[PDB]
Amino acid sequence: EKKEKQIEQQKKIQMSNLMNQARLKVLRARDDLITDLLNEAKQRLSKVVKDTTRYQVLLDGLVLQGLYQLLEPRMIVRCRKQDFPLVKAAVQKAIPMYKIATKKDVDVQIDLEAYLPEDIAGGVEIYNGDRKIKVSNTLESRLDLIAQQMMPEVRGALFGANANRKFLD
Amino acid sequence: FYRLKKIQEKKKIIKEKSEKDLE
Amino acid sequence: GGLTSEQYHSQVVGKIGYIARCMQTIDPENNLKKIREDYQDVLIWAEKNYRFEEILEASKSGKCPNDLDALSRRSLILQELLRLVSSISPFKMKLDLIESQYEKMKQHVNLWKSDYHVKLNQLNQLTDYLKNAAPTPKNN
Amino acid sequence: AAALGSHGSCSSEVEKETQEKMTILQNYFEQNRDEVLDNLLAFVCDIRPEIHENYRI
Amino acid sequence: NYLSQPRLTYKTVSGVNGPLVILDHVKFPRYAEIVHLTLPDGTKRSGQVLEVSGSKAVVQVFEGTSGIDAKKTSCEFTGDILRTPVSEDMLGRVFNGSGKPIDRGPVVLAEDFLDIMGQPINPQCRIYPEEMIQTGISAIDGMNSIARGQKIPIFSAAGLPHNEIAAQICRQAGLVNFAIVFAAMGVNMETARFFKSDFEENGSMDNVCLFLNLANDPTIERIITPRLALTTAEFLAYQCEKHVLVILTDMSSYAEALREVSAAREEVPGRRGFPGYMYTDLATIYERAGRVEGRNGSITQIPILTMPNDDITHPIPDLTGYITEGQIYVDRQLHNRQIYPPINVLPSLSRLMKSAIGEGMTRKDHADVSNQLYACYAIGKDVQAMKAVVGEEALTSDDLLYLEFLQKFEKNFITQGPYENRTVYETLDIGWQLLRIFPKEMLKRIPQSTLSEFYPR
Amino acid sequence: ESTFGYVHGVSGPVVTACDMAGAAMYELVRVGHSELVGEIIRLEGDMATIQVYEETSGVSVGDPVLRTGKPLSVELGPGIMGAIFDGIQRPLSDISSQTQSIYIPRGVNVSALSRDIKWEFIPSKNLRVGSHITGGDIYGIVNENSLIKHKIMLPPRSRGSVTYIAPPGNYDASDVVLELEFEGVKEKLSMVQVWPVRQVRPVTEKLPANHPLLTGQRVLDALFPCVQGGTTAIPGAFGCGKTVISQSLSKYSNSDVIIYVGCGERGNEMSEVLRDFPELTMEVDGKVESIMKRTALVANTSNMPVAAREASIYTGITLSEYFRDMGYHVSMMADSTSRWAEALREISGRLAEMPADSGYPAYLGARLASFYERAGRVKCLGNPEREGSVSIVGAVSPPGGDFSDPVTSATLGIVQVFWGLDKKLAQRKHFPSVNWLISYSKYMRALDEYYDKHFTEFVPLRTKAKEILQEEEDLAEIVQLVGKASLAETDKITLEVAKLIKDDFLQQNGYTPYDRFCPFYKTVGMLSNMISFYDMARRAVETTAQSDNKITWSIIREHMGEILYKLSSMKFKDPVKDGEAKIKADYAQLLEDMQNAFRSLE
Amino acid sequence: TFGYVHGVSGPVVTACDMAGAAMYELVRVGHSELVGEIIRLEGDMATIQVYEETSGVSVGDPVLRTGKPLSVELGPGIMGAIFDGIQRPLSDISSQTQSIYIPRGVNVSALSRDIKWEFIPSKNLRVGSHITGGDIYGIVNENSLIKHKIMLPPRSRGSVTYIAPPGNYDASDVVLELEFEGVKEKLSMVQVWPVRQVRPVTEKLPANHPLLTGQRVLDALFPCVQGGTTAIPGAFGCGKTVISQSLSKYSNSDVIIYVGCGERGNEMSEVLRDFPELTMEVDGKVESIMKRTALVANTSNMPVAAREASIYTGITLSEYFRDMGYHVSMMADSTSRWAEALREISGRLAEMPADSGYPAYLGARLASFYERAGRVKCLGNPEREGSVSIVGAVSPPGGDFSDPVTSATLGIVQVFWGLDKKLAQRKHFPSVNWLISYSKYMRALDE
Ligand SMILES: Nc1ncnc2c1ncn2[C@@H]1O[C@H](COP(=O)(O)OP(=O)(O)O)[C@@H](O)[C@H]1O
Repeated sequence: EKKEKQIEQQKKIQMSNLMNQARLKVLRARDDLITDLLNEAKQRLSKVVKDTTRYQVLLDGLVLQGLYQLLEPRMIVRCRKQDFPLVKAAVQKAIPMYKIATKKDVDVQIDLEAYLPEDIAGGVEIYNGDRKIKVSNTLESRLDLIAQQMMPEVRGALFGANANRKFLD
Repeated sequence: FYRLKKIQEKKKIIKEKSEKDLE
Repeated sequence: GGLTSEQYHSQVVGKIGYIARCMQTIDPENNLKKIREDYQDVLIWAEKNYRFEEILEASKSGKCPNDLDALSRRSLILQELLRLVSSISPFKMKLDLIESQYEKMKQHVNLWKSDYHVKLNQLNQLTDYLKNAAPTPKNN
Repeated sequence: AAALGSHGSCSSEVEKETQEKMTILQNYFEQNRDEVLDNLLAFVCDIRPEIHENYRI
Repeated sequence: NYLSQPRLTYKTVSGVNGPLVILDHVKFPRYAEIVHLTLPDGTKRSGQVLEVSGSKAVVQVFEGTSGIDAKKTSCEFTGDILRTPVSEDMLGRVFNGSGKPIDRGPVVLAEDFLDIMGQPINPQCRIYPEEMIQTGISAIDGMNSIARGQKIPIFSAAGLPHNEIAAQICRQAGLVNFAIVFAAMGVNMETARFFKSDFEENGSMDNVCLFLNLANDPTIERIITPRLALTTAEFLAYQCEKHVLVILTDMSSYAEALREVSAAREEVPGRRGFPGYMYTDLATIYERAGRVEGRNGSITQIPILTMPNDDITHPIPDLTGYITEGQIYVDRQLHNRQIYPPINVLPSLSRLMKSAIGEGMTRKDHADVSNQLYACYAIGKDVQAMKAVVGEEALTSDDLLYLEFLQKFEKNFITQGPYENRTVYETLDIGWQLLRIFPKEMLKRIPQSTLSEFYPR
Repeated sequence: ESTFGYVHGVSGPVVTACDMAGAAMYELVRVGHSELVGEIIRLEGDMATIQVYEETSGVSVGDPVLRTGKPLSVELGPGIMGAIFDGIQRPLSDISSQTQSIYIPRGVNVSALSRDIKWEFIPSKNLRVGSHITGGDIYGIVNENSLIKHKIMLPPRSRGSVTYIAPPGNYDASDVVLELEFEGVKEKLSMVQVWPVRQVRPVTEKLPANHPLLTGQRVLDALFPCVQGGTTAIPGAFGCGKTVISQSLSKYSNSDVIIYVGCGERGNEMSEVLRDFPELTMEVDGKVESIMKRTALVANTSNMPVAAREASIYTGITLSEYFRDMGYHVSMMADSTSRWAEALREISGRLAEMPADSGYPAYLGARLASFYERAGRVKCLGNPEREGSVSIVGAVSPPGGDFSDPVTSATLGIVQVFWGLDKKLAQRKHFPSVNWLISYSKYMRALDEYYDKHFTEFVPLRTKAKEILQEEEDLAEIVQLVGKASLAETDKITLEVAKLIKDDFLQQNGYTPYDRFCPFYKTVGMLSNMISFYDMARRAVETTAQSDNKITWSIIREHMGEILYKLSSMKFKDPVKDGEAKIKADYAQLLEDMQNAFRSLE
Repeated sequence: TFGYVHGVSGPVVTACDMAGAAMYELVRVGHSELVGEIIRLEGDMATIQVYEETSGVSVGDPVLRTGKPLSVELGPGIMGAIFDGIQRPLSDISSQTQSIYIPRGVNVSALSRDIKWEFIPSKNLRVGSHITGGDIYGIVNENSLIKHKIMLPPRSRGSVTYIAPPGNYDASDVVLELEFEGVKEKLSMVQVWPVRQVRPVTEKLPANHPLLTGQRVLDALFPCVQGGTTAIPGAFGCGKTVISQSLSKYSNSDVIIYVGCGERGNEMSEVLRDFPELTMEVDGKVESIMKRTALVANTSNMPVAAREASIYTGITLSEYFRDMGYHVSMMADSTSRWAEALREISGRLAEMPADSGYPAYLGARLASFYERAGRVKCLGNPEREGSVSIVGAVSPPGGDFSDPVTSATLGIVQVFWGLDKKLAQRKHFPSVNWLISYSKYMRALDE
């Protein structure tokens, strides 16, 4: 009788663990697809940065977005070596729009002594004049920030809506 | 204990403020 | 049980590199063909001269086999065969016996619970005592 | 033998059902990939610079 | 919509003191926002801003402060409160105390992000709970009935089999579709295996979510552990209309985390050094229960707590007792005599038993049987206390029958197998077979009509 | 100057604000971009410290703080009856209707009374253009409900000559239903008046209290009576009955209206009231009606914001003082003064004020004192004389069940009635779990003037019943070390009769139809029978123990077992089915049965 | 590098120029190098709880940081050692100083340098080979019993750039060199580990085999598992030595660790006198049990932080041996004396009291210690199992188990060998009261 219960228990264990493994395989596969959507988004963005026209529009925004988050009288902008000429134009446009909207002056320098790594897809970092505080505006950081917040919209498209979610409380 | 501890913290704040008031 | 993700994937690429060392050490000639086939998926990542970083990226990417339970079971079976083949050092056993004992271990539920491992532990105690034994009747 | 005989197939059932679910995932994915990809690219590339609402003067 | 502004990161750690890091120069600090901290060795940690004042943000760090550095620490402020990613895909999964997965599955692909604190359920929209759950256990279903939407904890002395009772309720719970969220705060690994194993053995995984915070996991995670479990239960009940049961294990380890945090913060202490707000914080956990208007959903809760030194007047059981709808008690005076499950009826009550009984829910007699079983068991304990002074030779034959009732009662009503499932109707027939020990006229809690319909049968 | 400051800092329910030079203590503020309601609690220069009545999570430094210029205040008028309000006076029904949410959304500004409804108004007819008027003058009646004739009255600060009184018709809170002039200044008025909750509504005179508040319950009305206008506490551990007593007084009493304050209470109690009170009915003029028509709730459940517990209590008594000024016999329930005092503890701990005992603020005594003293019977303000009342029943919940708790100790310092519950009784399922040793009612000397007019038999019966229960508790201390056998037969009779009084009078099962309610005529009739049995049983022994023909408790019991059964059965008589005369006639027959049975022992 | 002392008040030393310092970092204060932990930071300033008596520390004294929190040196040369609660080597302090006293501010390296140990490199390894934390890169023959498995530190990983050939090497010789992400790590036999951090595992296994004591009552009626958590009511009248000596001589654990939690001066010297003289039969030879143990002794006047740390040191040692695939047994001969040391730290930190004057976190500091027991699959690739069994004595005043350290211990330990003075007075050795005592492992041992 004990040995019979042991055989039934071994069946239950094996019959069980297979279903858990299946559920995890499905979950991993779904997440890998979402991850690959984000990988293709990183690739699409890595094409967009090659157009100096749209990339100037990005840097004009990203620099000014940095300035408006830090609000200091003195700041440092850090970029890759290839970005610098576009960033100089962006800073030169951003300082006016900063002073207009904040009603106050700023001194901004570009960190040509210490560039971003060439592995970075593009965009900028910005720092206070003492380098003790920073804001991240690198294009990969922007993608992660919005992509992580939009995971519900991404899920609702790539795997459809959950039929059970009848209320939004 | 809690009352004596909170008193001791207020005294340390008042001492620190009193030294800052010398500047 | 659990680990930091960097720890978990580091242990994966460790166990791959160790399975490779055990497989090369048990068989410097590639005679144990049926056994080698049951590790080809891990052996390839060590037979290719990959840097630790490159196999680590492949582990995080799910290209390497990366279940530590499967790797530990598979690694265990291999090293307990390596202990058998190394324990009998003065008497190299036949290839058919090696693949037979491998199949019996592969078929077993848990090698740490197996009497196979108990017998090898009793042999290890006896053998390890002999390694530094002074001349005396008991030791001879 | 009855336990071993029942184990001798149920792994193939859950694996087949997993491969079915993986196909269903792949289908809904490919049906929407390019739209979602374009939408995330748009949300990321439209910067909208803002000063924090509590700013003074 | 998403927060579009890019995140600030600060190295301006003006100090560290106990579990607190004090940032300065912060641009418009937000109370209760989450910080992610990177230590000098590159370790990631998380924390919540407990106070803000001008440029300063006092962040409590969940993983503790050991290794935080006044220069080389980067504090990224997320600009928002802590949100749990939620989805129905969290059923069949296991998470640590901070809500990171540990089942070797991926992160939670959210259907939404919900504020971990939840929202106060509007008293006008709260439905009064009344549909009965059978737990399968006679000492519950016969004398402490649990309503669908009730919160009712299992109190226990330390080392009693409270985990087994709570596991058995997960196996046997049903109405006279369902899901479980199980949480444990500061559970030892030997017991964490028991809980995870039992759901795997019962085939329950496809409709249970586990949050495990182990007894060595960072003690501040215990504060968020039941809050994550509830935030998942709220998604499953209030958005997905699941019938949810939440189990919260050792609310004593939660209360210890409140006591530790209270010491570190220097809050005004209440009794036994717990914070003066322990009632409100326990309410912020416990009141996230019940049915809500227009929704078929429901959160049931059965919290469990180890009463320290067995003391019912201890602040943990006592404040829980004020907040929760009666309580189920487990006792050494049953467990030492091997009476599993060791549920002592006498201190037990279920506030919703005064509704989740009678026609359409249970047999008509149920209320009367329960009250008479309570009277006979209570008198049985009183005559036992008399026997301990004056001996059985001083007791009347009626008093000796209440002592014999107390024996027969424990041996048949409370005593039940760990997998034995009993219906409420079966439990009431056992109740009558025990009540039949007395002459009909002594049954002073039962009306003559209920006696005429049920006593002789 | 600015109408709004800026948040300097936050810690739990406490906010500190800059640019507050010219703020006032207890002034209302709106904090945060979502306009969280809060009240200034301390001043520190050009800076204020604020208590916020809504969860502060997400407030930021530099958020606006709009000063309102007003103290914490309730709108009084038509649309209170049957409502449920949150702790700061927002109707939860309109919050739900406007937002469709299962939760209260933070920062919501739903107007306290539903200004879209057209109410029916009858002007007082005496008043006319040029008439003199003063604060508390009833200028009209609004037919709010089938029960409550809502006596609209001039606010207590207002006075003058009537410039215009509106004709009979339909109106809302924006309509100028009345206009005054005073000192050459015109003053438009409508059927909704604002009042500051921390301020007591004045009265012509606080009258001596001299009419009982008949509760639902035998033990209360017999042994520890409350009075209309009385101050009462119900201290008890968890799971004693304190909510069920507060429910029972609200479901079944002569209070013309009830204001029920769910201060820090478990949320299911509010759903129980809203589920049960529309279904449960009183009767008036031969018409049955839902008891909700005479009740209003102020919810603030245990998980709702801590600070709002103060506002909840003050809101409940502000409403109660308003219905008192109309001349209604108000009752106010408060589900726990200790959970109120825990809000005072939390604010103190955030402000870093020095604690008294157990962390409670030193002003706890004064807060409770200035709460319970808002009770009484009153000669209302203004022209028509009315005898309003508020009766206040605070269900103190002492931590650990221990009555040494500072809130219990301060509460029992102030209240004239103390219904101390006991977990030993609740464990026995002896409900209501009132401990009849530790409890008292100081009003009994004033109520004896009522009983002597309407129930001349009662004062002897109350006295003997209290004495019998006391004598059994005196005997019990001996029995617990000697057993049941050594007692004299008179003392056996005392012990058994006290057990009958305990089990078949003090206990009352309010979830069963026969014990749901128990009128005074049933209550006194049961006492008359139990005490008639006691006196005759004692007399029968004392008459015969002088001889070998001695009657004993066991002789009485074995000859009178049917009479003992009849005595215990008296609780099952039901006023819903049995008429008053029918219950009385059954009890009169039991009295005659006892007399003939005792005559058969002589 | 170093900061300077800014102020001193009792053991509290405030230091300045400490801008680079970290919470719970270990600091040497004064010209005598007194030990202490940073308990607060307040800018470029740090507040150090100095362990040893600060008398003579001066404003402007040097304050040298160690690059580490409170940590145990792990390596060969542990067997036979005697340590204080903070891993200082009491035998070597004695032999170098030739003094009856510990000098205030010892800096003696915990594992004795200059001893060239016999090392055999793990013969499977090569230049370019992959390696992960817990890989056994060689074996050191430190004593006849305990072949010391040298292993890669749990956080280190990469490719082997070099391994030392077979030979004799001391703890400061670079035995391994490895590289990851283009960064080289040079590595020694000595390994440093943060004492309040759990050494990680592949998995904590369920415990399933008896820790045989060789004692009929203890093995038959109240079994402790290998990996088990257990307590003993260690008090004079009960004869506590009957368990601890029997475990030390006979029990089926490969290594033992003792923690003197904060014991009476003379009772400490009983342990330190006795164990050298005890012996075991191994393979028919007789050898001193000091071949397989280390004694983390502390008298009651050892520094408070050393007593409070001593329990964590003993388990951090025991976890290193567990990671070598050995079954350790750890004796902790008065968890109550450790809880007093913990209470003194809390009192000196001016923290609020909780139960009976103990700190709020007593429950957590006990529970997070007993959860460091158990069987494990080790980190690293040779798949080896191991365990620590924790035998932590309790000392309830008058036998009253409501004492919070005792009650919290009995709330956690799965086995309790309730020794009793009534049995010991009758010489009923092993003096275990079978009515009081219990084991929860009975179910798990059924296999
Ligand atoms: N008069 C009563 N009649 C019947 N049952 C009662 C009565 N009073 C209390 N009880 C029972 O005791 C329970 C606990 O008392 P309750 O008033 O609900 O707790 P609390 O005192 O904490 O507010 C009630 O919910 C009910 O089940």
